[PDB]
Amino acid sequence: SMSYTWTGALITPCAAEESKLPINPLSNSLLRHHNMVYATTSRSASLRQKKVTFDRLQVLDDHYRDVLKEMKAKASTVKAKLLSIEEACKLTPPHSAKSKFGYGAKDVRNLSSRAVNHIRSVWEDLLEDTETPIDTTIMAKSEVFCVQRKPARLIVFPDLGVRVCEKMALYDVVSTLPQAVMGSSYGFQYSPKQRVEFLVNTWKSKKCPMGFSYDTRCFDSTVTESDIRVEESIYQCCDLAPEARQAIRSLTERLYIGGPLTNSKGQNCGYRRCRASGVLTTSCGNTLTCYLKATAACRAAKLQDCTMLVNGDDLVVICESAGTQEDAAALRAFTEAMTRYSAPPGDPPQPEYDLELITSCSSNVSVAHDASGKRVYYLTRDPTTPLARAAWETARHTPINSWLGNIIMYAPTLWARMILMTHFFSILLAQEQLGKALDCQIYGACYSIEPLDLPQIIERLHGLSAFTLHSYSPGEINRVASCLRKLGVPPLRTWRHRARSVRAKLLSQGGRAAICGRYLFNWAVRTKLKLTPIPAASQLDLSGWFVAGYSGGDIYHSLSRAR
Repeated sequence: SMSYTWTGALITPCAAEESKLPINPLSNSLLRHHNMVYATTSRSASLRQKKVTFDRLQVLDDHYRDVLKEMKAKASTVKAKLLSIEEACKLTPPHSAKSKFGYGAKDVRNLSSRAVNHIRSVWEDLLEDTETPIDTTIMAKSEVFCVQRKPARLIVFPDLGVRVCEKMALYDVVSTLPQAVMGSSYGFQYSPKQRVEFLVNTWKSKKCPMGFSYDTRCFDSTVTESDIRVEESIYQCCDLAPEARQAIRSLTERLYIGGPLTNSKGQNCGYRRCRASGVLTTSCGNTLTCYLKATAACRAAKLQDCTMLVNGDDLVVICESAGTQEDAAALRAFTEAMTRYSAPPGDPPQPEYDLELITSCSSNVSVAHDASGKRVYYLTRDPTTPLARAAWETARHTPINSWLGNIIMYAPTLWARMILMTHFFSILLAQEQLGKALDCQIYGACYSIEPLDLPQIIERLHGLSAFTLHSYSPGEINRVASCLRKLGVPPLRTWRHRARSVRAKLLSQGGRAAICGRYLFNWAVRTKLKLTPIPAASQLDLSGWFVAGYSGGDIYHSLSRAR
């Protein structure tokens, strides 16, 4: 069936859309080539629509059925809880899209009578009606990139009341089931230092390793109605409350497998028969689907001793080499199997024999040295998109601060330390906002984080070595320096000067600012301050941070205030 059908009504914006980086002194201090930075808008939606619309022709085989049964046997160990309306309301981000039924996210969080009554009505309707398709809105996503243009991605999501119901039925399932089923291959269970450790140990565990990333083209569009029912069959192996079982059954047929698309103006836009990006099961469902197809495809291809790492549609496989020619042929066979399963490739995969040459979640393992000169592995990435987005976030207030998520996840990197920490600490210190909580996203869930708490967060996620790395690889330094020239970002020497300046000011303030000056900017001086474990680090409650993925799932993981 066709992934989408369209009526001809346009994908419309709900307000004016900005596509150009503003010319602003603060952003210009970071990046001078403002014309290279753009944001996608609804104006390119038609180009995306063409790319994502195609027929799927899936063929399943014994390897696929075998792997599915293995996955279901592990899912059969799970007991999932139904969340109460209160619990589910507390997981709603404060800025989540309002309902068309007369209330918004703040009303949901406050347990307002109108919100709760409506949510209860939507729940009862899921229990009673197993068929009526649930409406969804389709919008063009606004994302920032550097030129060399990408057309906007399309997001599809149901009303706020439905989203709260999805949490009640499935939040515990999508939080617990993926690890139970996929074990160590489930990527979202790892903090950054744990992900590096898994990749390095997996690589070194092979006698003669070979690895590869597999890029599926337009993954969400490749997901079939069969795939979404197979995913449901895995969820149904959990012990579930009867109302949760019915809600899952109803949501599967009424929302997850497909449904009508309405634009921002209320016009009937088309019909979807593939994965919606903006529902609670997207991350878990995609991960399970990718894992199932790939695990089966590895068997078809006769790849030996595979170990996969999967996060949504992002897949990396590390196996035992059978020799160069044998590996090349096996990878072609793997791709052929994936294609039969409706997961055709974007870039054809290539075998790699160096761990550093593999890219997963757009990141690669690199090496630096700590204060003692000992090797430390850490994950880095090309900093182009992070810097372009940081520039946009400097000129405009945005709902998610990618820069803060990037400092958290990429803290050990040369570019996050020299450029992102320096730039934002400088501006926030001047504005007396070092302690103002900002929203950021980690594995798709939203968190409200005060930049002054960064040192202890970094220590937990990466280790104290994140504050001492030096002697970065020549390859990594070259990629950063090349990026800076391309984007017109000032050279590293300028960043060192700015860092010494903000470091002095932070130290002068005492308190949490001084801990930031000491730990975050020790790299900027020769006269190192002593770094010890931060007392606050051991008390940090990071429960919930690296448990599961929730991208598109409308999840907020910070604490709800008492009423």
